[PDB]
Amino acid sequence: MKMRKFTIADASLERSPGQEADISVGNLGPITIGYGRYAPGQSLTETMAVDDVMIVLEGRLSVSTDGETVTAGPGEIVYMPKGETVTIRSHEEGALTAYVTYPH
Amino acid sequence: MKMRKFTIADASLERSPGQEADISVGNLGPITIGYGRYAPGQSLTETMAVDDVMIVLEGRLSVSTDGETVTAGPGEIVYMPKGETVTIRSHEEGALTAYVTYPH
Repeated sequence: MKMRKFTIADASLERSPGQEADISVGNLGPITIGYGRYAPGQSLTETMAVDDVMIVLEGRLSVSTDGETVTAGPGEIVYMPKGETVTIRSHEEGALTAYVTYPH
Repeated sequence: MKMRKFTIADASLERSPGQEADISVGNLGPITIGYGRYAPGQSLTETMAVDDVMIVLEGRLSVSTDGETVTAGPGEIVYMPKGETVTIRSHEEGALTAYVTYPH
């Protein structure tokens, strides 16, 4: 309804130490905006609950599904569709991301 | 349906010299992914045809609607809803963006 600005500070990531955070900052549905943070050398595998358009801001991720792996560095986007099982691996400098999720 | 990666190179921006490009790189609807490029010191005003979630990658934009202005630098997101009239102003180093649009 109204213009809105978001920044990574809205994710208060210092409150959630650990190997990985993905925290929503807005619901625009719901179409949700968030930011993520991956510690160096972290791998996890998840079946996507929702369609996710992720952009790497800093560092680097590899994303794998089926028989196919891509790597995403700063400015690069990976679309991860609902129901696909993906492995996300952060590299030696970790990663920061932004993302948008949406429903069917 | 399948995982996909996009990068700013997919927008072939060298083909579109000028003061501003916003070029789609994928349709995921349609939910569309794109990248933008603004020359230094460029202002334009548009009524949004679609809801647009924009992230600044490099440089800086100011975005104004109604009585309110925000500025977005690298990593910062501006949501611009359908039907709102927005003025986008790029600063002295121009700007690069990524964005996602979607319909009602």
